[PDB]
Amino acid sequence: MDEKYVNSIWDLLKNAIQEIQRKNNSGLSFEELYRNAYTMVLHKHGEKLYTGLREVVTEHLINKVREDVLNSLNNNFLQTLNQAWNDHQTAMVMIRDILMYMDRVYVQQNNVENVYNLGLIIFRDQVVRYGCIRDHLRQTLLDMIARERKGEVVDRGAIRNACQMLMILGLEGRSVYEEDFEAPFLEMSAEFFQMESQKFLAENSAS
Amino acid sequence: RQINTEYAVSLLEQLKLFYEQQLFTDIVLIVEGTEFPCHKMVLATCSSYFRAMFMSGLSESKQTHVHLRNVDAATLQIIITYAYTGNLAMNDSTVEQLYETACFLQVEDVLQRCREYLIKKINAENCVRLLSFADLFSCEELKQSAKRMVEHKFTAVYHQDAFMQLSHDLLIDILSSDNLNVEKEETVREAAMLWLEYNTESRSQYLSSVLSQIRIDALSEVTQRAWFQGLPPNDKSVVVQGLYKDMPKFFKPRLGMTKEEMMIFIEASSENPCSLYSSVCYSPQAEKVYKLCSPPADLHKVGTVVTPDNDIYIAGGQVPLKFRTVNCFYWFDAQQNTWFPKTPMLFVRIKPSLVCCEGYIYAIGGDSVGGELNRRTVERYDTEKDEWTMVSPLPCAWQWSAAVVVHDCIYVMTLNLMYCYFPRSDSWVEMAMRQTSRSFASAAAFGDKIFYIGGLSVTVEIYDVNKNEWKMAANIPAKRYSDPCVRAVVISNSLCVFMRETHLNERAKYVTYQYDLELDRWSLRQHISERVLWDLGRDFRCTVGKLYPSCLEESPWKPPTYLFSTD
Amino acid sequence: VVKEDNIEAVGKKLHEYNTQFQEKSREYDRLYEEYTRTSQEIQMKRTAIEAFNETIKIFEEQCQTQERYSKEYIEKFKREGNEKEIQRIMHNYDKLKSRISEIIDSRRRLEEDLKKQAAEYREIDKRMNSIKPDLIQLRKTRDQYLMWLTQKGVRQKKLNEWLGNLPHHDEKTWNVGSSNRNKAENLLRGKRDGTFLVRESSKQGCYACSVVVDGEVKHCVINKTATGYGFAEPYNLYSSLKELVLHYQHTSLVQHNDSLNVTLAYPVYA
Repeated sequence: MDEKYVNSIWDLLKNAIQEIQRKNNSGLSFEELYRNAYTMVLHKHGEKLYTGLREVVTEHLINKVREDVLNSLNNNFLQTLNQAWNDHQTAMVMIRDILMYMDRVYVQQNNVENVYNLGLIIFRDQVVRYGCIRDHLRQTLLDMIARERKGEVVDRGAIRNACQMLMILGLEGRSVYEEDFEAPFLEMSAEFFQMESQKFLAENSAS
Repeated sequence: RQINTEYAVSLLEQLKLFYEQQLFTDIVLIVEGTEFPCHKMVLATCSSYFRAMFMSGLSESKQTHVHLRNVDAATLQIIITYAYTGNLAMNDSTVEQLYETACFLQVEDVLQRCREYLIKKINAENCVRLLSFADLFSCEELKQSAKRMVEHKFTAVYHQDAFMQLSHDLLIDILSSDNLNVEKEETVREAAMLWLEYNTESRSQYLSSVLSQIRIDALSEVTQRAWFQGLPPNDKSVVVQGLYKDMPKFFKPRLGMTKEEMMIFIEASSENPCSLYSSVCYSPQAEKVYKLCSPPADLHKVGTVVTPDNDIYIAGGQVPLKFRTVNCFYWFDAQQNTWFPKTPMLFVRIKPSLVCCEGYIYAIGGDSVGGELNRRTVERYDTEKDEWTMVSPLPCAWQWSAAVVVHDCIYVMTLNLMYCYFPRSDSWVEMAMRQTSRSFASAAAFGDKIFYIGGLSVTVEIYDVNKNEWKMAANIPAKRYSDPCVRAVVISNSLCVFMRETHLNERAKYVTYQYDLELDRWSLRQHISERVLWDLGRDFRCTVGKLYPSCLEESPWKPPTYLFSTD
Repeated sequence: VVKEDNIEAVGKKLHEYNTQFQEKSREYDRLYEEYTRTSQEIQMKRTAIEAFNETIKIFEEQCQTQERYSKEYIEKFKREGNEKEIQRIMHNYDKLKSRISEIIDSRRRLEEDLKKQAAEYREIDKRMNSIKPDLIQLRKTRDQYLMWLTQKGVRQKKLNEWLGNLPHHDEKTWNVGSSNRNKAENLLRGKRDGTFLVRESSKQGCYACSVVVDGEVKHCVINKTATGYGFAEPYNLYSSLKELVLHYQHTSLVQHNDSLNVTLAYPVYA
């Protein structure tokens, strides 16, 4: 009812979701949380919650993820990439299970996306679609497929996890996959096929 | 291969038997001190809440005691009973708390069942409370239904205490709607005034939003009273179906300023090959005919009844053999042109004499003679309790009898006798007999005078309620060598008879006459040409009611002139 | 008839012009229905536009009533340094001017609707004036072939089957419900021996079987006993107006009337 009461509930929810993002959600009681949420949303306070969701998860992302995968960059890039990917996936699934009633009542009102789609969108844009990480990931993928073409064996698990998470980030299909990975892949494959054809037809017979 | 059914029901009954004796109880729910042992799997499969709480893998799936707050013990018990059985025992006393508890556990099945139950239970008393409930719990279907119900009877529900405790959004969305059934804008103005003065200290800041929604410069139907009524005969209804349509919706005449008194014809023979048992209405003031989607289940043999509050109902009748008799009760939505079914009757009837008395609709006779005490039964419906109650049955089995209501008293007439029923006494009293024995006659109530007209040969017999005496008035001017068919209906605060006459080698003719009670003379009122009208048959039922032509239906289905007099 | 005399191929002409003529009557009454609907539409539109006019007039009356209020009771609402009290005529003035503007726009919309419907009505009305002379001319040719071609061996039933492009098992075919003696004579006017119908007799509760016998429509009242219907009395056990009534059709008892050996072999609408 009172605005300070709603603010205290929102701060408790912030502390709870931040503790969950720390991967230490063992000592938490969800009853409390769903309760608080339902209340918030039935107290005519529907968006504050949404926007703050956005904000917090986003902050989390920038800080943590950047640091991690960037410091990787030079190293074990895809390893920590898929690590943070599945960690964020588990965290957002838990948050969706917490805030499912909001996804039921408030999402269909303002035609906005659900918290799961919102989290995947912000992870695709702020974490994946960022400048200094996009070029690095595409160059690493091109390098690993290039060395795969010339005999050097690479762990197919990393590349298959990268491609499956890229096609998952589309939320509709291969939309983002066509522009983030398929567009350089087609041209690099085309030039590689041209080079191999030129080096094959020049000193070999048709047989 | 489809999943087995008998094994499923056996497993369900075995699970119920195990739950009754408390076997394998792995979770213990604590609600306000009361304990409930239960299984986690059943609560997960039924409610999405418990599923998410158990699949999280936290201490909630490991701890046997879970404290659930803000949940009623009775509602939780009903939810568990539904989860272990599959049946929901809902009632009008604990439906809102059950829906609240369900919306907390997201029991899709229970939520949908409670939603449809609340939708089928909106009457003229809970509308505002149910609207506030749906707004608080964000149920779009229930919200829209309650909003339409409030718009239908705003002038009758704006006095309730639930209306003054509404929120700001509810007020600004109700007042802005052009579907307010009000005859004058002063009613809406006074409603807004009482709403703002109910709690001034909290609504003093909303006075601008309140005044911005009430149409002050509309001047809908007063401007016609200023200049003159000079037009073709009663062409004010033309201004209604023109000015009201093209309007920026800020000065729009509300829907209540659009209702027009039209002669409601049901079961009227139709030229339409598919629906030859359709229903149409004619506006004496508009001289125009409008189409109705009246048949909800392509049936017939149903009676008509118009309450003083201008409500239409049909009951009884029989649907074609897929002619099985039914009990369905349908109320007409004058805004959506669609009938909403109600609680079915207790006994099937064919053309039951439906009359409104003291707010109750009574079903009198209207059935084939089966059983001495089994027939002649009379039953009334409760508009708010939504239930049928049996009353003192008819003294004798009659056929083609009519029923009217005068001074909150029930009257049924027959061949030559007459019985008067009193709901306060619940008894039947034989009244003054009639000098003529006739059948298939039509009767209409006009003041303390009952008009019995018909016979299948027309004679106007007047009964006095105050004198309990029958006096002859006249014979309906008509033609013997032809085919007569009269329908006595009261419109424009005047008794009338809509007589359909089929002459020798000629088509059916339609014309409405006006009767003078003082001079005991029948005057020609208005000739009803077949410009938009056609053969309506002989078994059609007729009544008088006010409907909105604005959005009822628009279909001539009859070219005005067709004279190929070119020669 | 293009100087032809094959009779058969010349009768095909009769049927060629047959359809062509008809097509016209359909489009003729269609144009009449269009005329009527356009008439009522322009009637309902002129009433709406005069309503618009009188509303604009009364709104101008309110506009000058505002100037009247600027001298009647404005003295105690402008010199006090308040603006919320004057909103009852000042905030009711600007929105009234906007209402005037938008109803003028609505009147322009109704005027352009009027001119566009008048255009779409006159583009087919001028067509009526160009098809009615052709229609009446085609009628005259049909009447010219109703004097010569018709009398070259064609039947009226053949003409009907050309202007249109057991029957006793159906009841409606002969059953004319409650027709009178006159209607029956008119329906069996110029009919063959055996053409019959089942109407209701003037006697209330009785039926009548009118039938062309030797060129004369004889209305034979049907009786009704406990055993059933029937003409005389010995055979008055007819279950209904079906099985045993069609049984009489095949018996054609002459014991009833000397001129009743002609069997009812042709329903009126066979």
